[PDB]
Amino acid sequence: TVKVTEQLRHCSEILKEMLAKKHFSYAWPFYNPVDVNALGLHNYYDVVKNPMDLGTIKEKMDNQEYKDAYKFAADVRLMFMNCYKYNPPDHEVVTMARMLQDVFETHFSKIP
Ligand SMILES: CCOc1cc(C(=O)N2CCC(N3CCN(C)CC3)CC2)ccc1Nc1ncc2c(n1)N(C1CCCC1)c1ccccc1C(=O)N2C
Repeated sequence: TVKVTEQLRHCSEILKEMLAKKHFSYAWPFYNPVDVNALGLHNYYDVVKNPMDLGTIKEKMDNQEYKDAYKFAADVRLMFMNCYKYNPPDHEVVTMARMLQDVFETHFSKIP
């Protein structure tokens, strides 16, 4: 179907919005993969088996790798889920993830 392509172009615009700089203050921890070495996190990969970040999603989107909007949404939500599973809920990163996720969920809910 053609409408799948229209949905994916809406998804690409949503990805560009999540990378926009109105959100920089809370989006920056999600720009790049977690660098466990820079952060001192010897236990991250024990909890998080499938790392995800917006930069990886952008390269996947630039390569036509998402065949429907629902695969894209699953990668974005995976990124958040990794953050929420690894970190305690009172952690700043979780508030920041929720602000970015609110942006995502509001925009994704409009796709037909
Ligand atoms: C892209 C910006 O790099 C970061 C820098 C710093 C920082 O100030 N440094 C560390 C580097 C140190 N120098 C410089 C290099 N040299 C090697 C060593 C010395 C100097 C001091 C902190 C977090 C960063 N980036 C991040 N990326 C995902 C996550 C993430 N931080 N948070 C933090 C986000 C903001 C609050 C906490 C997490 C922290 C622990 C566990 C999980 C997560 C998590 O879930 N995510 C998604």
